[PDB]
Amino acid sequence: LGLREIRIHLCQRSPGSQGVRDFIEKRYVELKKANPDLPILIRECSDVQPKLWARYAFGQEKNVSLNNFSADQVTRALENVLSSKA
Amino acid sequence: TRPTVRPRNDVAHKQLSAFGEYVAEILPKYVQQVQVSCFNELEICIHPDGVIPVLTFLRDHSNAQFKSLADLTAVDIPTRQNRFEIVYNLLSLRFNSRIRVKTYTDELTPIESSVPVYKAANWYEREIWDMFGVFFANHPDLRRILTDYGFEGHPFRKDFPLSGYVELRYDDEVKRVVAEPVELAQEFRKFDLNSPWEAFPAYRQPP
Amino acid sequence: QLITVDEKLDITTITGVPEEHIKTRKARIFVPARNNMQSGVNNTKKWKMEFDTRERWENPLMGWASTADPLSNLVLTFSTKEDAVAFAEKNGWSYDVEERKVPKPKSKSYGANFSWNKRTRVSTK
Amino acid sequence: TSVKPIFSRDMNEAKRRVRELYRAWYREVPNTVHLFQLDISVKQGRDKVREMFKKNAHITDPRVVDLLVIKGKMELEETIKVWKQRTHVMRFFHETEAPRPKDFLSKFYVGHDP
Amino acid sequence: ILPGAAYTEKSATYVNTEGRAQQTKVAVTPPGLAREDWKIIRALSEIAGMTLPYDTLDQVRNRLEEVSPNLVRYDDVEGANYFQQASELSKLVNQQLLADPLVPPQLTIKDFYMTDSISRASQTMAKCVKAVTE
Amino acid sequence: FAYDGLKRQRLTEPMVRNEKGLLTHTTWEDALSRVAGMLQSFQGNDVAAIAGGLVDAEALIALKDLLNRVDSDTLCTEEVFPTAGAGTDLRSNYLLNTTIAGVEEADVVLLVGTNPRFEAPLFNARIRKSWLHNDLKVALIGSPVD
Amino acid sequence: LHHAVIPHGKGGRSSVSGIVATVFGATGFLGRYVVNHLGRMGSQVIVPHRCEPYDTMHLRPMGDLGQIIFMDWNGRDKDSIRRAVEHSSVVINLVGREWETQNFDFEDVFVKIPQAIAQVSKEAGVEKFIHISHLNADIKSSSKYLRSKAVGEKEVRETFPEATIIKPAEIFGREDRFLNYFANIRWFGGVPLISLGKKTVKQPVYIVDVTKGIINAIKDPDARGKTFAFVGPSRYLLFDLVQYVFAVAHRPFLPYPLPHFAYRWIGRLFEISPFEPWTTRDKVERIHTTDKILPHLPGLEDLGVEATPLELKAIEVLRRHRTYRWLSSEIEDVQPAKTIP
Amino acid sequence: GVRTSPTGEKVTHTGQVYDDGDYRKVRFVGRQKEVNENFAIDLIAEQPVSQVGSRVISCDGGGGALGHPRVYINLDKETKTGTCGYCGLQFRQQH
Ligand SMILES: NC(=O)C1=CN([C@@H]2O[C@H](COP(=O)(O)OP(=O)(O)OC[C@H]3O[C@@H](n4cnc5c(N)ncnc54)[C@H](OP(=O)(O)O)[C@@H]3O)[C@@H](O)[C@H]2O)C=CC1
Ligand SMILES: [Zn+2]
Repeated sequence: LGLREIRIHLCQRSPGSQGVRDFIEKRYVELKKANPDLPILIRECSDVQPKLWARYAFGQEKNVSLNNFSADQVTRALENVLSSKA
Repeated sequence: TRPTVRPRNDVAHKQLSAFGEYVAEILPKYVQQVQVSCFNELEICIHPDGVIPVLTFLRDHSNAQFKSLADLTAVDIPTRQNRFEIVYNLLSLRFNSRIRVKTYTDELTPIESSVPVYKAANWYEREIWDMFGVFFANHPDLRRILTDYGFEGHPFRKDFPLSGYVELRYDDEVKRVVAEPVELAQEFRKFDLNSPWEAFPAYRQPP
Repeated sequence: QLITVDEKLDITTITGVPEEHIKTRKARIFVPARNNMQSGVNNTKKWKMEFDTRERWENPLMGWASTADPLSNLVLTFSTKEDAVAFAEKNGWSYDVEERKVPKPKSKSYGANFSWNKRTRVSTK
Repeated sequence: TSVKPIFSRDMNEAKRRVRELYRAWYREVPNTVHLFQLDISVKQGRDKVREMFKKNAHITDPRVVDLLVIKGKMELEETIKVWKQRTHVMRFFHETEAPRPKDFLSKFYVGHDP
Repeated sequence: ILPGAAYTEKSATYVNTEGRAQQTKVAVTPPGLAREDWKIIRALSEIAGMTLPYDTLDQVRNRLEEVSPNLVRYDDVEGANYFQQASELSKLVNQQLLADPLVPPQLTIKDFYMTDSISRASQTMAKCVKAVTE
Repeated sequence: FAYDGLKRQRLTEPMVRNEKGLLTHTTWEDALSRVAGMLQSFQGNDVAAIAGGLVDAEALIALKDLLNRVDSDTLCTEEVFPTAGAGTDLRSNYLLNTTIAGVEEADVVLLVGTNPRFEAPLFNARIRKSWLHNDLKVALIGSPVD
Repeated sequence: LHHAVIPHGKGGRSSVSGIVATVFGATGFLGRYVVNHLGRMGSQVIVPHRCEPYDTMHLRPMGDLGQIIFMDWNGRDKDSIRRAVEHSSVVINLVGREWETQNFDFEDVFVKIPQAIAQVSKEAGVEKFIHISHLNADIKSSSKYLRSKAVGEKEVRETFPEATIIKPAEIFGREDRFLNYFANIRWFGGVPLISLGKKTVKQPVYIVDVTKGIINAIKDPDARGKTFAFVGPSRYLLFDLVQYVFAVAHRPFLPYPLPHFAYRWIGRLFEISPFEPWTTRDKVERIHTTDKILPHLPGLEDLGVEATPLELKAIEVLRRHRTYRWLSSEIEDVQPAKTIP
Repeated sequence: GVRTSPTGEKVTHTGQVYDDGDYRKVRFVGRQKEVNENFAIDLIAEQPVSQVGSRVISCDGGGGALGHPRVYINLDKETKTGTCGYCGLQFRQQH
């Protein structure tokens, strides 16, 4: 019943995604380097509320809003997805 | 006098222009536009509230005397906020002249019935209601006139399809004529005829 | 005396259209592309509304193209995009709007055909 | 947002016109079945009247309601005066329509229409 | 074999090399018993008991928006960033380059005309191939 | 001119193998049930899918969502792209980030292991347009193609 | 599928259903409904007919242009049967008389002609074959009509093993010889019945139910090699049925028993007409035969058809039998007949 | 020339013929397939090629105003003949 895929949607220029943009610039390479086999799909799009998608076994999905989240809270939200697995 | 060109009659153009501004001066409450065409037809464009006052003035005023309602019709122009243009074509036997009066309305707004001004308008307004769906208030007996009993929609609207939505046939099982969704053995063929080159510069619209 | 009506214009219940051809249709609002075979631009001035293409089949008797779509030939003309969108909302049609494509302005120079040192020098006339 | 009314100035006034029409349609069905010699029952006809009123229960524009009542009244006048024929009265029941399944799979089998 | 629709026969989304999303329009309907491709799989899922949660073209496009939000921004090129990170990760695993010279599959015009099922089935392309070779 | 291939070799009916192992026409209901049966007996790595070159995005997600419901992730494409490092995690890694119109803004173009004339004819046309009007410089690593 | 038989359209008059059907005996009572339902959806119908062309005119408006094709045929001429069936995908056999003529007897119409059609249809490679038999078909039946149905039903089974065989009860409809039959007895005063109609039970079935069942069998892949019993939803005592017929028609009902022997004498007297007999001895036997109960055979419900009660459609058939005084009585004015639970 | 298919059905000058197994040929049963047996492709090939002296010749199809629009045919290519695009007559430059 474990995790299969993670998607991060964010805007390139919006201030609501600044923390998410910060997280990718700083902690993405080491997180990917930690999980070499787990697809982490970062998909930018203009004027979209930043959001996290986690896909577990047999297609179950959950999404978390990251609007206004800090670089710290993004690390927390992913750390939830990578830790507890629904 | 070039043989193939329609001659221009300027005495009538001046006469119609004079009467046009005469109407506008007398009825500024309702008249929005007055124009005369290059083939000498005067059109008065009015606010819909002025249908009865304008038509009554044109019928009764001694310098108008438009006693005959030649025609009353509507035009559907979907791009407009008020899509329906209502057109009264009047004739003056006394002054051997014609005038056109135009107003507007939409799907949900009624127009005052002009039957009290011209009894000719009774069936014309029934036709406009039947074919365009424009409701006329205080009409003596408004109801479909041209379409089939129970027909749904207003065929002369531009968004009504040419072949309609239903068609009839005789069904032997129920021993009566039945109505069913329209299917055509040969679809009507749409032709794109417009040339991509401008034809009439004089009517060019600014960009 | 005027009344205050405070809802979006909806005329779907008084248009006579069947339910199938309101909810299931997809209207396209667009300015037609210029037919590439001709240089005239006079057919790219007005906005158009068309509906999604549906099945056509061959008539068994003659092989003609039969259809069951009452809207197959319906095309509407509008002055502006807003007018077309206003029409689509009150009739209850889902619609897609494609932005107008205006040719980009170009810099043309006949004298550039004879450049002293640039590649725009033409080898024939 | 100030528009000219047709009849009813607001929804409460319009709804009263709806109920007056519904009573007239409800009372007329027994005569319609008798006069047109329809094989349906008085219950079947009255159920059809309900069905036609129920499909327009989501309207909140008093003007749209007034037009529906106007068209309903005209629709009733044709029936009472026997301007309609039996074919026109029985067009409400679509007796020759083969039912069209509304589920995805049944549609998927029969064609491309959604 | 499940017969599907060609690109002229469906309203489908395609993303070009820029990442620009664009949609086709139905010009004709599929032939015979062929069906819209996403509808075949949706129909299959219901039969299999694992019904997918979208029954129309618009709904399945809402699903595309949840996976990659730019797949529904039609005619828009959404910019993509973070080349610095993609370059850092590309240096983790070293690998050798082959001694083979870089040779594209298409060297001359004859190699251009047939490259997919549609053009392979095309008699006009076959005429073109015969012409350039001969 | 390849549109005339849409009138040839077309699949117009579902097919299944008969007792002789030969393809024979059948109905959607039969063909779908036969596939539906096998899909219910397999899970995970036993079920895979390959997407060809002409597949639309609506079909691509529907097939992924279906195979994800048997806990399969083997959703593959024929065209290769290296997965090392970022792989497909970052869109910039597998896009033409300058855009087609951006070629007109470049002063140097370095082409590597490609024949844009046949791979992307209208992208090669854009390069020649810049080559001609902007005096663009072009360099190529690979087979010396015209 | 050949490309020209793949369905297209939305199921209307101009659509293509993919069915190419030869309907034998399409000019009778059941035939006009079957042809109507095939034409509605855009089927190619071949109507081989024996009668004068004027008597097929009511069939012409049932199909789009070209969809109804008429041919001549002779029940004894097997060349004329290949011509009619050799382009078809389904063959429907609806041939039958309720009387014997000088030229055709019950064996001819219910054995020799059904067998010839099936044997020729089998040779032509016709995929599907629908044969109409009778609910009460039995070898030991007192009615020779029903004895031939049993022999014919069996013969069609060996000849065309994959044939769908349908066994309807008595059918009621505008042009039936059932409800119309009872309503017409008024011309003789009382209504004679064997044992006062207290010994016979009937389960009549609506014509449209039978037609829909036939049409669903063509399309249902599981109807092949099966035998169906098309019966109505309610079983009635004959006396209750005939009394209800007279109530709906608003005609005075004067039943009186008539013994079996004396009421064959009347049947023999009506057989002398060289025209269509008003009644026959065999007709007397069939009307008084109790409808069989055959639970082992699938019914209308197994073909997606929901049987129509006699009460909904009796007025549709019997209104024309009323006098002016009663023409406008509604459906509710007559209480339903008592049923056998 | 009008041909008969192995099913016996005549082949039209447009190449149309119901293939064996096409139900649609039932429409001809007890009737006939209307086929015009003067194939225009064959008739025009029987005309002699006309030798002319000039490099350019004109064709109006004959009959002046009763023919087709007047066209002009180049005859410089000596491997082939100049054919009228309206009526199919052929022309040749004599030496
Ligand atoms: N109550 C019912 O109606 C029931 C009917 N059935 C069976 O259903 C079938 C049709 O019923 P129905 O339609 O009422 O019967 P009809 O008598 O109403 O029509 C019978 C058809 O058979 C044709 N036919 C009869 N004899 C011959 C013949 N010797 N040669 C050629 N054609 C012939 C007639 O053609 P023409 O018109 O040219 O004479 C007619 O088209 C019959 O098999 C009947 O036994 C079964 C159970 C009950
Ligand atoms: Zn010529």
